Amino acid sequence: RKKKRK
Amino acid sequence: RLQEEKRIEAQKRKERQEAHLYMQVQIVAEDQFCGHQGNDMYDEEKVKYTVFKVLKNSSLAEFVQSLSQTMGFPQDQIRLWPMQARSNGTKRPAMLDNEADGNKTMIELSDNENPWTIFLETVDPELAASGATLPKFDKDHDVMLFLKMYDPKTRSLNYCGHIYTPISCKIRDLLPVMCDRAGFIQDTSLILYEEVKPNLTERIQDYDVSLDKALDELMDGDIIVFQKDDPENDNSELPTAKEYFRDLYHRVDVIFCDKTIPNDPGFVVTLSNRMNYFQVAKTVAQRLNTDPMLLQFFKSQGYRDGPGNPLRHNYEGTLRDLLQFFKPRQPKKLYYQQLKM
Repeated sequence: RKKKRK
Repeated sequence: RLQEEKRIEAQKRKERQEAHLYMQVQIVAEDQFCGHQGNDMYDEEKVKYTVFKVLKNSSLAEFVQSLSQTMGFPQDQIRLWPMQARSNGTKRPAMLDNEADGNKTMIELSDNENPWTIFLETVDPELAASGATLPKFDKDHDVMLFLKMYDPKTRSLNYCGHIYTPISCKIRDLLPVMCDRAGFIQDTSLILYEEVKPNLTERIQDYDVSLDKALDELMDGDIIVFQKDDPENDNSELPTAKEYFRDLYHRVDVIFCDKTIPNDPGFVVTLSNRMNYFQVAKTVAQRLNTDPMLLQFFKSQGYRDGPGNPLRHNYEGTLRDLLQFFKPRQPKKLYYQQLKM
């Protein structure tokens, strides 16, 4: 699970 | 042969007119990352691009073709990581489908952004002969991390490249790469920090865990600063990577002019908004080979450009309290005079 936004 | 000058203005317009048809794709190559001492990968002002006037509704396969040609690489042995500004004031490389998001017009991959900066990943120039290809990348179980080494002794950052690694891999399996790329012996004990954004530099505590956990909000382009875990970092004024990134976020250049010297051009010193009188005096004193107790500083009148009240050497404030009356151009500035003996 590597994300998409911060 | 003067009628060849009816066409200088026939493109000083034909291009001024068509300009809306084109965008500016600003390629950056990894070499431009070496030496950079700040946050993120480069510095937009000191960075140097390879610029491409590309048709707004052009294709991406068309760009790679034009790109591969113009810079001299195989349209299949390179990678395009579009630079992408984030909500946290950080611009980092982001993925791009080099085949699926490749049915689209170039302008929309840019997200209506022009100019459009894109990190150009190329296979190493040596590995070329080796039959080296640029390794496959699974956009779901792999990540691209960038590596910076911090040297407390110079208090400078030494770029250490990037790496394709599966997410499942654990930080401990990355430390050998770090020791190596930094010119360090193997099994050198290291300290690790993710550079999340300015002033935020989270330390990576548990090595033996997978990256997906080891890094809060893991993403392609995240940045891990590392440093030797040696006791002689403690003789450094910024012993940890974190302390460097703080003193750099808090860093500010100040002009100093000798009050007595009329129209003194003065000089610049780089200081820290949370320094105090001793720190400032000691610094500016070094910069002139004289004792600090010999410098008389003046507060800022903030209106007149002349020195304000004399600054008693017991000033309980910080360098910021002294400089809060300034604005943009107004090149943050104080006045001094040398004292007798």
